[PDB]
Amino acid sequence: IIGGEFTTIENQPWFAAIYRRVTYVCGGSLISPCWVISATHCFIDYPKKEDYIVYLGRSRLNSNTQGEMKFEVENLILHKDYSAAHHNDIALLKIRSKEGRCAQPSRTIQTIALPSMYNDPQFGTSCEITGFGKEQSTDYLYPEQLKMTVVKLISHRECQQPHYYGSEVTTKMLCAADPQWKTDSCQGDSGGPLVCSLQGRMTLTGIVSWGRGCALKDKPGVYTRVSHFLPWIRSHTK
Ligand SMILES: CCOC(=O)c1ccc2nc(N)sc2c1
Repeated sequence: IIGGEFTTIENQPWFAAIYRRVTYVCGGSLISPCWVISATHCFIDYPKKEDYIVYLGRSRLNSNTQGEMKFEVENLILHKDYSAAHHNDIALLKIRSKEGRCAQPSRTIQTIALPSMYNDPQFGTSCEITGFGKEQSTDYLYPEQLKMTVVKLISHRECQQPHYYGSEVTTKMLCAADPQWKTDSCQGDSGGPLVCSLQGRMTLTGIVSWGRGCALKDKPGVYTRVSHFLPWIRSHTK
């Protein structure tokens, strides 16, 4: 996350940290006790379950947070109509601990609700993104602390402009950005939550998916339009 501020898991009790062996991979969003939704592109190269470690209630990248839970990946469901721009960038991780249980709601652990089907906030709305991604594009390292910021929804017409992202953007993706392009998601923030308060309720509007650079003029971050995948989400979590 470029710019923004630092935070703790208490401000995104649903955000998940996914590792692999052990290095960070991507973020995730706990949408229910046993289910974490993230982005496919994050796992396509090592599509195997046995390698992933998921954490909930974790506020730091390489040190523990009092109260976090560690989970294995019972199942790694990747969308079948993927290419990557990146299409159907949506993944589902079934989580189970060595004790066999799913996630237990706590002060630093809670689930996030999905939107009403095909229902998205109007463009210009302020949503918040969360993650352990670079603070700057030249950084080699990722921040040790969890960060977050706010970005506004860009209409599909604006993001389609050849001088924006052209045809690469589809009705199934949302664009979001800072009017001055100073804050934004960056490498390391993929999969995680694009939360907007809609209808007066916090909802998972998108999943950090892709973008040309980080905080560059006319180059919004792109997010998987969650509201266009509920039957997929519903069927695959059954
Ligand atoms: C995880 C792969 O890292 C990137 O290369 C990368 C680059 C730009 C970008 N903009 C976003 N909203 S997510 C993102 C990821």
